[PDB]
Amino acid sequence: HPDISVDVLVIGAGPTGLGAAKRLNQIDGPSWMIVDSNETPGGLASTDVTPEGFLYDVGGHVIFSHYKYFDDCLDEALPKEDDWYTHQRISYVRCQGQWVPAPFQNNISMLPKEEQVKCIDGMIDAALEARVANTKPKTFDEWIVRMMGTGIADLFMRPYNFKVWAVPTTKMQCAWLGERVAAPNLKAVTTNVILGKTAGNWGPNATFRFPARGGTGGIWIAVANTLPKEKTRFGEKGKVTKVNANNKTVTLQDGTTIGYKKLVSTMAVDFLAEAMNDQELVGLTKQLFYSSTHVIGVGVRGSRPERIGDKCWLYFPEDNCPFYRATIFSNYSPYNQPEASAALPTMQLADGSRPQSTEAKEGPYWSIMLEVSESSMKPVNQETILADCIQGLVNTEMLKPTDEIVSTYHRRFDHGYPTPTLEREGTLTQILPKLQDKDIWSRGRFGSWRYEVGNQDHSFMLGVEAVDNIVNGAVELTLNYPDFVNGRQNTERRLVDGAQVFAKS
Amino acid sequence: HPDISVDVLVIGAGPTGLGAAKRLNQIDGPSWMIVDSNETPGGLASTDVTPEGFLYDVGGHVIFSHYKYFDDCLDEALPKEDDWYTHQRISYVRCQGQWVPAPFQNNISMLPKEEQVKCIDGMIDAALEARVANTKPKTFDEWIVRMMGTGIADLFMRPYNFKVWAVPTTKMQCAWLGERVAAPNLKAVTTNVILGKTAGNWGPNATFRFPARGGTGGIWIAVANTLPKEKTRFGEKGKVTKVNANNKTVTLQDGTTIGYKKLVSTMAVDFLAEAMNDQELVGLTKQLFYSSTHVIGVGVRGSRPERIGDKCWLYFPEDNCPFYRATIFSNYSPYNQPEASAALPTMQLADGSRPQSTEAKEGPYWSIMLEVSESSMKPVNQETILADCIQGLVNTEMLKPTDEIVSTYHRRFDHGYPTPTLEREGTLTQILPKLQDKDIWSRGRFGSWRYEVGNQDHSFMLGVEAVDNIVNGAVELTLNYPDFVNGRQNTERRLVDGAQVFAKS
Amino acid sequence: HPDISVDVLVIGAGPTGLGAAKRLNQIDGPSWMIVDSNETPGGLASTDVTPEGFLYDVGGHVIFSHYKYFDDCLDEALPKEDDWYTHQRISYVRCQGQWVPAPFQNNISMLPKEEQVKCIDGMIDAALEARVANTKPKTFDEWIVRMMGTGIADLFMRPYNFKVWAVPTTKMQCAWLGERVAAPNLKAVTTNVILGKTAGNWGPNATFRFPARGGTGGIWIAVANTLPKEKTRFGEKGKVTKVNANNKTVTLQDGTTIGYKKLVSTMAVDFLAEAMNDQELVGLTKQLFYSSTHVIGVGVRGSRPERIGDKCWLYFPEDNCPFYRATIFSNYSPYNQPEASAALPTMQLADGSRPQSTEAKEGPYWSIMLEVSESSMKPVNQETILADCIQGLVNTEMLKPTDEIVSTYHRRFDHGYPTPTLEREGTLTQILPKLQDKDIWSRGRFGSWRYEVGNQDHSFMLGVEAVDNIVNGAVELTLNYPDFVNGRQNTERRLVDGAQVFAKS
Amino acid sequence: HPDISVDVLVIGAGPTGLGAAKRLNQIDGPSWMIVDSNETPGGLASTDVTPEGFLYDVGGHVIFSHYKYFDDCLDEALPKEDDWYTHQRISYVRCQGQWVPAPFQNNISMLPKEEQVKCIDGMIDAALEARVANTKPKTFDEWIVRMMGTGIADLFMRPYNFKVWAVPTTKMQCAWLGERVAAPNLKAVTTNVILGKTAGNWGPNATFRFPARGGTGGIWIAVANTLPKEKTRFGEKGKVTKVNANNKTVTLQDGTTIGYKKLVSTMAVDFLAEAMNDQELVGLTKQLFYSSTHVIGVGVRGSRPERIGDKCWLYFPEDNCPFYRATIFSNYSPYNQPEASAALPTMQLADGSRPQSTEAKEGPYWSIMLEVSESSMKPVNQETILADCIQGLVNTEMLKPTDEIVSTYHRRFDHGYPTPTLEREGTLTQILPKLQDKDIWSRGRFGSWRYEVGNQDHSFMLGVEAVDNIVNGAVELTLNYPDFVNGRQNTERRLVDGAQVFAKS
Repeated sequence: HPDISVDVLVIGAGPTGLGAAKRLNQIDGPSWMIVDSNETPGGLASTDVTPEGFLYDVGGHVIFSHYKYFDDCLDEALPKEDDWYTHQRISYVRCQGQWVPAPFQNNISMLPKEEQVKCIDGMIDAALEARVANTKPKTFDEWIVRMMGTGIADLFMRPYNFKVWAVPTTKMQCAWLGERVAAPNLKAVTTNVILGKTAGNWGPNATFRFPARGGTGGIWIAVANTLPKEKTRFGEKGKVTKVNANNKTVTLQDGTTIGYKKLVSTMAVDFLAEAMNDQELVGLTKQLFYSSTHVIGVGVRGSRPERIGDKCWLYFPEDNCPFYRATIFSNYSPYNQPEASAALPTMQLADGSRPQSTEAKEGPYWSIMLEVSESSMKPVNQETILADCIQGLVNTEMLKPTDEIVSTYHRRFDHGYPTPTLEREGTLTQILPKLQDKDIWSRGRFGSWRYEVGNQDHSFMLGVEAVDNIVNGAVELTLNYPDFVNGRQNTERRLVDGAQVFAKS
Repeated sequence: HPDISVDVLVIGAGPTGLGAAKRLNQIDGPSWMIVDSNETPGGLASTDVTPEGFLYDVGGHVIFSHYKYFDDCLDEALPKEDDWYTHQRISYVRCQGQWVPAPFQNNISMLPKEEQVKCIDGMIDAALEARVANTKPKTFDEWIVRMMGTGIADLFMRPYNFKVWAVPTTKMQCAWLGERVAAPNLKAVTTNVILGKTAGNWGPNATFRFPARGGTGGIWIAVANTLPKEKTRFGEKGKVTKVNANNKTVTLQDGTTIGYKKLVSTMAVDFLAEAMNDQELVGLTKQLFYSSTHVIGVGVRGSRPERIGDKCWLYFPEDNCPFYRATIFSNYSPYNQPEASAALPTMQLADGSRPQSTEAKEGPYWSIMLEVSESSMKPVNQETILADCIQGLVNTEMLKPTDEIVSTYHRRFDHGYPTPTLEREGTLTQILPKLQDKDIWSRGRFGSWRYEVGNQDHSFMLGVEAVDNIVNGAVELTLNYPDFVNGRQNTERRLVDGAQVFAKS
Repeated sequence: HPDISVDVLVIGAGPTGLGAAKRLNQIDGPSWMIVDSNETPGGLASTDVTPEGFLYDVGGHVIFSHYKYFDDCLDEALPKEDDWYTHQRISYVRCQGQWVPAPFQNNISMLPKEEQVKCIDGMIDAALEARVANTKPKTFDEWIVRMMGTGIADLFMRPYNFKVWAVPTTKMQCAWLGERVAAPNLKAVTTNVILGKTAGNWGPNATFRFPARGGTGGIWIAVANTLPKEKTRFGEKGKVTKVNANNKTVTLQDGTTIGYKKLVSTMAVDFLAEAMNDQELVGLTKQLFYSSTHVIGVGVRGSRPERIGDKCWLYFPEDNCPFYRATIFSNYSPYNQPEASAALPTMQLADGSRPQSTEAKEGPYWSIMLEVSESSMKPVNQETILADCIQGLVNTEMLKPTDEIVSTYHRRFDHGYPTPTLEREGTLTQILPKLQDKDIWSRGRFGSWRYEVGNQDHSFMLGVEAVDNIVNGAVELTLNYPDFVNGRQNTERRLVDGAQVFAKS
Repeated sequence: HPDISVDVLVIGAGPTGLGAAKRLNQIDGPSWMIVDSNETPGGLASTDVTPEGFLYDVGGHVIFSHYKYFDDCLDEALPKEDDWYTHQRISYVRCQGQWVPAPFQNNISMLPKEEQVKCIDGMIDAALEARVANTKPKTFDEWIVRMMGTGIADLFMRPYNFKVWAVPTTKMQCAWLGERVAAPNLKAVTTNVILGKTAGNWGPNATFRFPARGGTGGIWIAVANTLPKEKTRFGEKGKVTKVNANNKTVTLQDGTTIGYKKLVSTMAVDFLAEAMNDQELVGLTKQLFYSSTHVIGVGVRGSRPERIGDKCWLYFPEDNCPFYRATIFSNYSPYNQPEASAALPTMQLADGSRPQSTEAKEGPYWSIMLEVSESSMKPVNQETILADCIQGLVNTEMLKPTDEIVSTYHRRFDHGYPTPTLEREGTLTQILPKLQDKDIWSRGRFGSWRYEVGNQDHSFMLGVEAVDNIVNGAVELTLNYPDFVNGRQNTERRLVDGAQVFAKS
């Protein structure tokens, strides 16, 4: 008999786990418990801070919510107006010395006229081809060229996506992009070229909110805090080392054993196969493919430069910098960096030179957060990547050579992106149902490995819906039909459902 | 204060309401009650019997289930193996002296060769058009022609559907037919013609089950019996006469008032609007179109004739009979008609003449169930429709002139089919959200008026899902996404969910 | 017995008749003779002159030759280098205040951007339709819209062609435009728009040559002069009044009768039918359609204005002027108008004012030649057309209100354009075979009525090939296969053939 | 000074050369002369006879005339109605034990039904592809598959054309086949399959006429006989051994020298180059490809078998016989073989064995003419080809094993077919202009090497038109525009033209 017995055990306290925990707590029927090897919940949606006081998320994290349930839990966790800052979704592509507003193809009027000719000719070919197309594209690359034409594909989406996924576009599937037909909007693109028009895809109704304090990690600390503490085990005491699927028993690192009836596992599924000592499953999970994420943070002295402005996140297809995305993290919250009165010496200049004195000077400060991908097809020299990033900041005119850097941050995250390879679905259909038949719900960004439902809201809801399937026989819609949940407003499920209203009478 | 108060009131004890009640009963959370004006549950899924002992459903009723929950409840209600009979899904189209196996287009090799040429030529046009098509069809009629070509369309789907819907095919929408591309399988059709194939689309795979006793109606009597009797109110005592939406009160025939927090109404939504005395809603519901259904039943003396055989249901596009569909109802169960030793006189011969004797003679007996549609665009003379049907049976060679008729049956059902008109959705998206804002879930064949989710299993699950929305925040998939639920096996929701397992432990 | 007898008689000494005569003269086999009612040869390729010394062709006459034979005869007739002036084929379309270089669609960057957007959208539509086209266009109008798209059609080719043909574009055939597929060059059009580029379809190798003296009329006087004078009969003495097909006898106005074995008739085929007193042919030829041509000339004082420059001919789609084409005839040769020392009084200003002084002043002078069409669907007020043309010159900014007009010219030509109506070929293929059966070769712009082989070189060769068919059994390729002769340089037939070389030896 | 001087010299007295002779003789202008190394005119359109009295053409020779001029000369040469026999153009394809009427694809209803399905499926693919096609086929093979689909292509046109051309379909061009669109008549082909119908492409108005005596060779002997004898030189005395193009001198084998002004050469152009000792032209003409033709004749005892009947010529796609075509030559004329009264011994039985009796016996007799091709890509065993042919006749059921063979014939013609390779035109446009520059008109089947104008009538007119170009400046239409002359009735040029009529007056 194990030390502890619950109906439903949840492994992991990132968004997916916390989602399961929240729904279990709401339903208040089956017994449950949640464990995590980290003392601080949040997983990949956590936040670090440098010794100089600059915060960094695990890369650019912008919330877009497809679900009212997710909203409910965030509102409950951070109920005050001044718990949040609201920003428009402002983004650009760096290309040929220019900041080109998203969406890229609608804004190529910024490029030289000869580039415009190349871009439109390419898209004309794609339009005429789309007119007689009667097959869906098989790879990501085919999708891109059918959607954009050669010229435009080559300027942005092809080289950008290699820098992101650390595999060639030709190696990825394309179903994960949705059911929209791969064909260009020739008229829209040429109309903006003729008119000499730029138009970004944001405005007063395209916004996001970001926590006032603690970065993205502040959300999940606050959400976890609404759970009954005696049902959590966070830290070394909550680290899973063994999963005996046949016994329905989990062993923690300190020797604690937990018997369960149903298992919701949100750790990476390759890690779960190892913890299960299941050589068949280990074999299968090793066929999955993922990339690692290097997060680089740069803290900079000065009031925000005009060239930077209200920019939120930025894309970099070109090979004059190693990162694929930059985030002006200091724009998200004034508390992502020190106040202007805080004194800090200059660590280095952007040109790499190490400055005159050790004099601590005042602010204000601003902050850049960068992401570089790594995989077996794309190695990264960890010793030089910080310096290479900083030079990239100078090449892209984000920093002047003389800009003063007062803090740096670098951290490698092993599992960063679950890759939509051609082989992904074939491998998953061999893994997830096998786990299912042992009463294991493996779910999450790496729990079920599907990037298209891999955001904080998706993840949270994969946990919520797993519980709902376990308890109420609900359909796991986010897991099995990403196009369905991404194409609608999911308003039906709330943090207070009729069941709780009726019961409280 | 009302005579009775419940959390959830269900109006109607046809399949939809019984679905709602079964789910309420399983959850055993909020209090509830179900009412019906009829002492016998079942609605349009009920069964009548003639004084001579011939059973008739409300037209041809064949169950194809898309849901495990539905199967669960049927198994619970009729658990013995000999509660059911299994049959292959055998259907034909009557065309030009021929019984043509479904699907019609795959079996036109039974038609004269000159007409096969016309058909194939037409379908060749349709295939060539579909290759360059860049729009969806807008009407039922365009869908038919794109799928079949002109010639095949003119032989079956066009004239048949007018005889069913009692509106032209040009006046209906086609979204209700699902998302498959409107395009011909030219190779399948020509292959069968060239090979002279007459192959029906049924086998050991394609089966249905039918109750051993009581007709389709026996299913719903059995399901209803699993409900706690004291929470039911069936008969004149259960007739709703008034719905006060603003006070959330219902008033019955005898004067009983019932307060509710949430209402699930499965009566026809135009009757609901009148019962609400809501003038705006009355106006909107009068804009919905529907056809009435006449059910004619004929009991015949004799062992099953060879020409009839294992036939189950039959379509009639042609002009020599008033019915659109016939069912060999005596094939569905040997208890649908009297035993061989039962003695009955002959009422008439099929050509209308008087029998040589009025004495009672023994059987065996077989039985025919027919359907005739009625609408404002298509009157039906009640006084002659029985005789016209019987003449139809001679014209179609289902009966010889000499066949002895020992029982007849006719009944008119006012609300028969909810019509998928072009206007339907425009009207419905104004009705249902208004009822929704008053905590009224109007659901069912005429509760929500959508034929594509209008079968017994669909209806039952509309009730089930309305309750799941009310109590557990579930998405109403069957109501809002017909294509979704019809295109998959719906296995997650069971009559025993985790919720009940965990509680009983 | 008649007054004269020849093997081959040619009626008419325009380009077609002179072609017949040159070939007969070269062959020097059968006896022949040519007649015309005008003392001066040349027909519609003749030239008039005002009392003030301004020459005018019958509207814009620019030579492009498809034949080395035609070249030989022109070179023979005007053998000196200073008999000719060479120019680039410079043309523009007047549209919304602008002179738009031909071809129009390649130069719409000069229009407002909003209008460019509509043009390009229309041509995108046309390109996509062209990609799946499987039928030929049936009308001139369909051909135009399939080539340009709606927007560009409406700006130029639709309204311009009504002003030319004096019939709607929907009433004309399009086979006459040749075998090229009706499809747009979308890339060419969008490329020039994107580059803000203008580009005419002329250059150092896209030229024409014009006669130094006497205008186009000089060519045919010179050609005629190479014939044996006693085989010609020009003037009132050469006017044909009657043609007796059955006796093969022509009667002239002074009563002279001519016997022939074969007849080459280049008069308008509807005049020929009347001359034949053939009521059937009269009926048939009356079914043909043609428009009349008003030629208006304006002599202007002053050196060539900068705004005019090297412009040769000009198209006018718009409703602010009555002419469809303008020619800067003073650019074709310095001898088309008086020398600068010549003194002329000013007749009126361009705005209609009297001049300040009626004294004769010197030049230099320049000169504009205009064309206005007339038909039963488009009447022309003969009394006001000159003043209307001059007002039109101000509206289009060719003349300033102050410009001094010193000479005017107006002549109406009954048969100007033979119209490629839908009915043309149906009619012609009854007329020409009946004439052929009578040994009558009816050939020429109105002799055989096909505009696509209606230029000077075509006409000339129609007469040559008619002779060659009569004598040597040659195919009449220009007559029957316009696309053939227009699509190649016809080099085989020369003014000196092998027959004449071997003969002299 | 040479031994003889003429204006025009004609080398060769096959149909091309004789065409040039006949036209020069008609024109009666320049002096001329025609030479041939054979005493008997006709070239590849001549006829051999066996010692047993069986005639054989050089393979199947059936005349279809595109030209009135050709008809005139044939009529002149053989003016009596008993000089000719008329037959319907009856042909079949031998396929899977059956004689299938031409055209093959309209008659596949004769094949097994499963095979018909495969044929129709293939042609459906081809129809759907043709509907969106916007490129022209580049190879013979590509053309075939687009016209017929894969199934039908593999049954006949692909294997047949390899047996004919002795090169793969993938290595030949397809322009030579005309301008018709490469697309299937799906409706026609499926209609005949559905109706179970066969239909040949012959009847009362689809006939050919054949000479009563002397085989096809009798035409050209007779046509030659109408020429002035003194202007001809046929035999060893007329064999050309040297051409000196710079001297315009030809030397014959007996050392006679002829000077010319213009040369019409109808010998194979690769032989012409050698005779010119022009190393450059030799190099180029060696780039042309051609196949050799083996003619085999078999004379058979007995009246014409029922299985043979009215069959004229036959196609053999399959591997069980080496020949690609067979002609029932005894059907073309009763005088193509001995009369019944003629006594001949049996040489062998069709199974290859010795006859029972060696005694001469009577007829009647019939006769089969076979064609086998050969090239560097398809070698033929010359030593066994007769026996292999006769076994092929047994394999195809044209001959019974017991049939008695009374005469055999075999002859190899080195230059049999000028092959339409992909390279043909690139080479010819290097050859023909270079010869033209030297006043050499190289014309005819191997004179100018274009199979699409390589029949007797084409050849004859290539000679006629070359002369017409030389003397009257005519366009060489047959040479340069095969589609033009083949797509019309060429009626303008007659054996008596206007020139001769007017001269006789």
